[PDB]
Amino acid sequence: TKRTKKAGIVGKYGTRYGASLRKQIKKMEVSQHSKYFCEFCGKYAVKRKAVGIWGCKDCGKVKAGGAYTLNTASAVTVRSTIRRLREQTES
Amino acid sequence: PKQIHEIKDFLLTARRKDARTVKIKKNKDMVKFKVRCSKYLYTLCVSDFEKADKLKQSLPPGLSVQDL
Amino acid sequence: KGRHSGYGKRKGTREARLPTKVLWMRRLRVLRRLLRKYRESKKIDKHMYHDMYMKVKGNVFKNKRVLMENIHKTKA
Amino acid sequence: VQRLTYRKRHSYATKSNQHRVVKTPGGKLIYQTTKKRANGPKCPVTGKRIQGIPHLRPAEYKRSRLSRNRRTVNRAYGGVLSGSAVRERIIRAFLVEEQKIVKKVLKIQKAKEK
Amino acid sequence: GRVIRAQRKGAGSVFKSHTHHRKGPARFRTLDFGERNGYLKGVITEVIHDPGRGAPLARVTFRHPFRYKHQKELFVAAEGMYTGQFVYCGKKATLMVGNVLPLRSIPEGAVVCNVEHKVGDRGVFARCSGDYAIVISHNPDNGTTRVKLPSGAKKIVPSGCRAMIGQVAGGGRTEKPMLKAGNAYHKYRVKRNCWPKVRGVAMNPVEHPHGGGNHQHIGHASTVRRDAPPGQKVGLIAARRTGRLRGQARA
RNA sequence: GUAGUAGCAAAUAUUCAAAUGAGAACUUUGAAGGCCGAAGAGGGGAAAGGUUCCAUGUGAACGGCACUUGCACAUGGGUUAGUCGAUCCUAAGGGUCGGGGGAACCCCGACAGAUAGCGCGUCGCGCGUACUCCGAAAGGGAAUCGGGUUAAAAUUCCUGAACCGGGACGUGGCGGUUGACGGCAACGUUAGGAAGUCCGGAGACGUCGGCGGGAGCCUCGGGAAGAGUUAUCUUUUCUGUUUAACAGCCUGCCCACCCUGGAAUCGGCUCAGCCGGAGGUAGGGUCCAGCGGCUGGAAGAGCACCGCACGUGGUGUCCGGUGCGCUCCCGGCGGCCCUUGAAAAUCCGGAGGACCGAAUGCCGUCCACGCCCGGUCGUACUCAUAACCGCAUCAGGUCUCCAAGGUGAACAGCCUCUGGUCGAUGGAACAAUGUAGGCAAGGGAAGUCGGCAAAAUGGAUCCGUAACUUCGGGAAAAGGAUUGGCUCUGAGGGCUGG
RNA sequence: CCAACUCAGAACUGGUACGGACAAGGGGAAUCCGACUGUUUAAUUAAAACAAAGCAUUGCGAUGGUCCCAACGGAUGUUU
Ligand SMILES: [K+]
Ligand SMILES: [K+]
Ligand SMILES: [K+]
Ligand SMILES: [K+]
Ligand SMILES: [K+]
Ligand SMILES: [K+]
Ligand SMILES: [K+]
Ligand SMILES: [K+]
Ligand SMILES: [K+]
Ligand SMILES: [K+]
Ligand SMILES: [K+]
Ligand SMILES: [K+]
Ligand SMILES: [K+]
Ligand SMILES: [K+]
Ligand SMILES: [K+]
Ligand SMILES: [K+]
Ligand SMILES: [K+]
Ligand SMILES: [Mg+2]
Ligand SMILES: [Mg+2]
Ligand SMILES: [Mg+2]
Ligand SMILES: [Mg+2]
Ligand SMILES: [Mg+2]
Ligand SMILES: [Mg+2]
Ligand SMILES: [Mg+2]
Ligand SMILES: [Mg+2]
Ligand SMILES: [Mg+2]
Ligand SMILES: [Mg+2]
Ligand SMILES: [Mg+2]
Ligand SMILES: [Mg+2]
Ligand SMILES: [Mg+2]
Ligand SMILES: [Mg+2]
Ligand SMILES: [Mg+2]
Ligand SMILES: [Mg+2]
Ligand SMILES: [Mg+2]
Ligand SMILES: [Mg+2]
Ligand SMILES: [Mg+2]
Ligand SMILES: [Mg+2]
Ligand SMILES: [Mg+2]
Ligand SMILES: [Mg+2]
Ligand SMILES: [Mg+2]
Ligand SMILES: [Mg+2]
Ligand SMILES: [Mg+2]
Ligand SMILES: [Mg+2]
Ligand SMILES: [Mg+2]
Ligand SMILES: [Mg+2]
Ligand SMILES: [Mg+2]
Ligand SMILES: [Mg+2]
Ligand SMILES: [Mg+2]
Ligand SMILES: [Mg+2]
Ligand SMILES: [Mg+2]
Ligand SMILES: [Mg+2]
Ligand SMILES: [Mg+2]
Ligand SMILES: [Mg+2]
Ligand SMILES: [Mg+2]
Ligand SMILES: [Mg+2]
Ligand SMILES: [Mg+2]
Ligand SMILES: [Mg+2]
Ligand SMILES: [Mg+2]
Ligand SMILES: [Mg+2]
Ligand SMILES: [Mg+2]
Ligand SMILES: [Mg+2]
Ligand SMILES: [Mg+2]
Ligand SMILES: [Mg+2]
Ligand SMILES: [Mg+2]
Ligand SMILES: [Mg+2]
Ligand SMILES: [Mg+2]
Ligand SMILES: [Mg+2]
Ligand SMILES: [Mg+2]
Ligand SMILES: [Mg+2]
Ligand SMILES: [Mg+2]
Ligand SMILES: [Mg+2]
Ligand SMILES: [Zn+2]
Repeated sequence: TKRTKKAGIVGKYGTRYGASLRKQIKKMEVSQHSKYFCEFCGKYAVKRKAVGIWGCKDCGKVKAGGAYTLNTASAVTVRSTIRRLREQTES
Repeated sequence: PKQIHEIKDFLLTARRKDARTVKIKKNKDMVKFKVRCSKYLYTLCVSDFEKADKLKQSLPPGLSVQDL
Repeated sequence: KGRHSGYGKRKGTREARLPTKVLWMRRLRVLRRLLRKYRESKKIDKHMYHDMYMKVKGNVFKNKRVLMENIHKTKA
Repeated sequence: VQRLTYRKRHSYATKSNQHRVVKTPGGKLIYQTTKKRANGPKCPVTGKRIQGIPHLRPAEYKRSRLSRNRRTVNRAYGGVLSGSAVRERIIRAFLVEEQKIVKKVLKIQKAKEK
Repeated sequence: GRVIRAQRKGAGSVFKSHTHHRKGPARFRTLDFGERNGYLKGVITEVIHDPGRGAPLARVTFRHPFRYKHQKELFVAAEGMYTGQFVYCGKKATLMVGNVLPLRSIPEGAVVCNVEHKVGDRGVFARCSGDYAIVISHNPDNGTTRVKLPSGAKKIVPSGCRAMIGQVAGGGRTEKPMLKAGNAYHKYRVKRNCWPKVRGVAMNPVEHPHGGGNHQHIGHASTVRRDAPPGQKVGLIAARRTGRLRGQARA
């Protein structure tokens, strides 16, 4: 059954800390505890070991990523920015 | 303590120069031949009583044989 | 024989006296054991074993008897 | 029931003060200190155990106390790398060396272009 | 009066950094001939957590240039680094995330981290999680480079200074609310003895300029001048302004 | 003077007989009645104490009554280690050279510097990053186990059986295709080259939760041995019924790994997960744990019981079951972190192959056996309602290990067994006032600053549960019903047999 | 063939007694203060006081900010 209408994973905090802080922390609470796709082996077996560290259970590849997500938004932009600069220099 | 499984092996260790003594322990179902060497006490178990008497008189002279 | 077991002789909760988890674990091990032996004896195939395996985990069958009856009914 | 006491002057339940209860031929219970669990050899990266070697305290591996066959594996990098890891290195060494030969030859054909 | 809390920190004692479980200083290789002229290949062996440091660290193994032995290094991990990756350091290293290049070889607009201030100092700028520096322009005549630091300040550095391509991994850490005094306790337990903080207005006059009074209140401007002596310099030090930063001020 | 006055009152409790003595409510023995009730008033240890330990004796004093008594006094006796510790290693840190400061006492502390030396040959070559220091009787760490023994000591003494670290050579074995052999493989076998240099691992690590395994304990039945009860009942109740280090062999948990093979009608699988063309299921293997099994040790011991003498002999020590049980250990998985949870000594393995023998006798050998050696200091006892601190034999304070049966959710409370103990100065009365514990007609907070105090409620099962709310709660809301004994009924399992 | 103890129901029965000792929430409608858990005047005050997460402001890019030091130097700093 549906055990909580909206609280979800932040139900472990009971009635403490205020709704906004529970709502705010829910995004990162879900993301840091979720499985992520491993580009190396192709499995959804990447989980956070510590803040910024993401290891694949299957192939054993350990990757440095975001604090609470494997890939941050700025990380994608940096890769494309660096790629564009490399092409011009390597032209 | 180590256990000797072959009567032939027991005789070889009984002739060692460090074999201080041999003791005969007669249980209700077998006879145990125990020879005291420098490092280990070697024990041989002989279930057949008659077969044990033959070994008893085949020990080298000069070795202290005792009956327990 | 069942003496001294009424409500006036109980101090702990039903869970404290016997955890629900213990009862659930007993049932699954009994039912999963029963399914394996039927598959080994070829009374059921792997396709039916898998279907029954997930229904046992889903709390469909409450004891050994009802599981056996369902298998017989399903095979007919 | 019989209750026990430490047989040494160590009075605190530290990891090195672990014990087992043994019943002696005299009919009494007594403690005997038990050594801590040891990991045994493990692979440098994956961390999986190296097969064929028992798990003992470091001093128990001393050559005088352990037979040679129990602390070795008959293979290159035996006791240090698993069989899979050794296989990976051998193939990598051969293939990488072959690729170097291809690179060397490939640049000779272009060098003469003039 | 007595020595205030701010003054007691300089003596060390119970205010020293908690560094028992730290893995060591994270820094580039020592500048040598290989990095000045060509490139040297390294391999990432593991990405580890350093207590008290948000950013993860990367252990890299290098082949020693002239000795028969391995050369171990500890780098601040860039976002995207992974174990088994090849890392190239030197003047001729390609422009890829994780490589360490001199600023002279890095084009304008690139994102870099752990930027050296002095050639060979092994990295001092943009080392915290999620932080980076942006190369602005090059000055071939002076042999210097302009970079934008995380604080938004522009700085001149010699073009020989090295920098790692990419941003520091672990970004977004501070967005998550702590929610609990205990979480703050664990955060600062591995940093130093700075938490919790008692407000000066809650103290007595003997131990803080803000102390005392039949009501809790500062009683004088909390903005103190730059040249105030230790023990008097509390509050907003040399504040150019105060109050909510609205408009262009918060730029 | 006060004054033979205040006062001796917490921790349930003593009684009878006899012995001893000048003298006994207080010493000792026996019997009875109670208590601690395994988070103990039991059995140890770390600090701290320092002879308080043991025997004998005792004029006084002291033990807030008394004493024949003793933690008092007097005399004498008592602490045995290659294996238990210290010792060794490093931690936070401490103490320092040089250098820099300083009138100097001193300050900083490897930071201003020709380090310490090490390795291999036989004095030479090679290497060489400024501490060979102190810092743990709970961190790391070479090796000892039963049985017995004293008035007082023991993993230290005795006997037996092992192990560790060194030293030296001998015999045999092993290798020479100079440096073994077997397996497709995982790997196996007891031996089975090697220097500088280089590399990895062990040592080595948080916390919580669920499962699984091992040991000890608890518990049930049968066999035999002794004991208790017996007017009646009781094939009954109680006590026990033992097996050390170490050595060999076997077993092969949970995982990991290997070979064959090639999977959708997807399957396998946990309590929970989860796993598979990056090769599942299946079939057959390898390895790892053990506080697992067998044998040796080892019945010759220990224990119980029955005799004979006043040391000595005999009999037995057997066969099963059970588990959300308890304590400890281990395995594997999962949860948690803006927290990721020591170091070094030491040990093992590996990469490389300089150099080296024999034409077969030398060389090599981490194999088996034999031979020799083992420093110094601590070790008694208390560990506390009397051996530590609190001026004391002070109801206070002081770290930790072992932990039975019944009731019950329960190391709750209450009762019991092992062990301990009746140690708190006694006797006679039963006024007031008091302290502690209770009860009370009718009324029900009128008492009082105030429901202070006390009373009422209380476990479990079923039913039912509002406002408000940050949607998580509120909630055990509120409200109501049930509960013993006895005799039954139903439901929920395991292992074998095609 | 061998099993352990959880649940449910029924009859009978006692002076309606039965969580029989032990054990073990009183409950409700509101106001003030502090969000909460935490901490505090050892030996008269445990609280509305302190702390707290959250929020905001200030200084500082190392030839630096803050601080210690008689001097030399040092803490923050294994930091950015
Ligand atoms: K092996
Ligand atoms: K002052
Ligand atoms: K603090
Ligand atoms: K504050
Ligand atoms: K003030
Ligand atoms: K002590
Ligand atoms: K010693
Ligand atoms: K130690
Ligand atoms: K440790
Ligand atoms: K002994
Ligand atoms: K042992
Ligand atoms: K002793
Ligand atoms: K006391
Ligand atoms: K009275
Ligand atoms: K009233
Ligand atoms: K609390
Ligand atoms: K500074
Ligand atoms: Mg996989
Ligand atoms: Mg329970
Ligand atoms: Mg549940
Ligand atoms: Mg604050
Ligand atoms: Mg104040
Ligand atoms: Mg002032
Ligand atoms: Mg009087
Ligand atoms: Mg009194
Ligand atoms: Mg009296
Ligand atoms: Mg009393
Ligand atoms: Mg008395
Ligand atoms: Mg009592
Ligand atoms: Mg009692
Ligand atoms: Mg306990
Ligand atoms: Mg007296
Ligand atoms: Mg005495
Ligand atoms: Mg004396
Ligand atoms: Mg020792
Ligand atoms: Mg230190
Ligand atoms: Mg000094
Ligand atoms: Mg000097
Ligand atoms: Mg130096
Ligand atoms: Mg030393
Ligand atoms: Mg030392
Ligand atoms: Mg120790
Ligand atoms: Mg003693
Ligand atoms: Mg290691
Ligand atoms: Mg929890
Ligand atoms: Mg268990
Ligand atoms: Mg298989
Ligand atoms: Mg035997
Ligand atoms: Mg006997
Ligand atoms: Mg425990
Ligand atoms: Mg080799
Ligand atoms: Mg002693
Ligand atoms: Mg005693
Ligand atoms: Mg004690
Ligand atoms: Mg004093
Ligand atoms: Mg019960
Ligand atoms: Mg109890
Ligand atoms: Mg009344
Ligand atoms: Mg009345
Ligand atoms: Mg009324
Ligand atoms: Mg009134
Ligand atoms: Mg009145
Ligand atoms: Mg009251
Ligand atoms: Mg309410
Ligand atoms: Mg109002
Ligand atoms: Mg509060
Ligand atoms: Mg306090
Ligand atoms: Mg007070
Ligand atoms: Mg108070
Ligand atoms: Mg607010
Ligand atoms: Mg100065
Ligand atoms: Zn992967």
